[PDB]
Amino acid sequence: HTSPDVDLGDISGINASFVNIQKEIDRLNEVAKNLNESLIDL
Amino acid sequence: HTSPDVDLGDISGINASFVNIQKEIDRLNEVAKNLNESLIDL
Amino acid sequence: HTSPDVDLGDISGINASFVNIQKEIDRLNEVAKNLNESLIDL
Amino acid sequence: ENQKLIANQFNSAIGKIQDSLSSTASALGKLQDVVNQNAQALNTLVKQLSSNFGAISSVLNDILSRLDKVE
Amino acid sequence: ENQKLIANQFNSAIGKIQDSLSSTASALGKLQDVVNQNAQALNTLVKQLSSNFGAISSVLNDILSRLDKVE
Amino acid sequence: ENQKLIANQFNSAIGKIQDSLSSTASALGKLQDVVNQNAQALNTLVKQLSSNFGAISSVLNDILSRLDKVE
Repeated sequence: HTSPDVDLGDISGINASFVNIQKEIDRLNEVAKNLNESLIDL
Repeated sequence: HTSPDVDLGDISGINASFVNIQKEIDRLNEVAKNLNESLIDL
Repeated sequence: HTSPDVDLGDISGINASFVNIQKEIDRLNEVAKNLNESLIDL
Repeated sequence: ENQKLIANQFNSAIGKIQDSLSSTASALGKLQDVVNQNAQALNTLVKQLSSNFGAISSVLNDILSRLDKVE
Repeated sequence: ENQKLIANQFNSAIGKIQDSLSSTASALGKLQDVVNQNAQALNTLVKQLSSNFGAISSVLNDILSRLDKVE
Repeated sequence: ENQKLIANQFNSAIGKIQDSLSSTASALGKLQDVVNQNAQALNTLVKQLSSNFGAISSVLNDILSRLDKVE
């Protein structure tokens, strides 16, 4: 008599990516600040 | 003879945050509507 | 003597939606390109 | 003449920027909806997994008790 | 002179707004990619978890049958 | 007079576009934070699930050994 091992499906490969859009947020804030240099003063 | 209990790792602490950017979407639509008040009519 | 079956809670209904904002990204790039046709050349 | 050109170019640019703002608002709304739906999905999965692991724990505990009684 | 000032300021502002629109498009594309990848990850995890729980269910059912046969 | 009108309308539009850019930056930052938090949550869940399935595997293996010894 014997007993077959039970190997559960390994799920460690499932990984969740991260997002890094901090350059774009910084550029958006920089442009929202620099647009004050484009105002017209006749 | 005895039998040690089996305590599985509790995972109930894993919580997924929610995002609420509805103020910003509303402001974007409001500005896209208000920009009609900035058109030039010579 | 008998043995009650063990029915684990089926979780296959949990589905993760997908996002498709490619129309909007394409429109944003198209406007960032078309704004060159709005520059003033006195 | 130059004033008419400036006004026309400005109105064109403002229309295009209105289009871009509406597109950005639509994209942000869709992203918010999908992110919140996947967050709710992860929370539901965590709840159901906690329930399933509780059930598994109980069943293996009963089984360990039965094995102890046998041996 | 004032017309040249208006035109120069308008061209500067349009360039900056073009930069901002390109940045917004890039950020939205990256967010879309990451959100879709994590959605696919959650779906793959749910599928593999369903398979693993099916296997666990089958194995505990066989084990309960064996215990029933013993006792 | 027309130049003053053009300048005033342009300054108003630039202020509104600055508001819109700040709003877009805020929304993108919040979306980034939430997406990264849910990604970290999914990764933590995958790690804890791997640990739990390892424990379950070990316990059922010991139980299968005990059943083999009995029968």
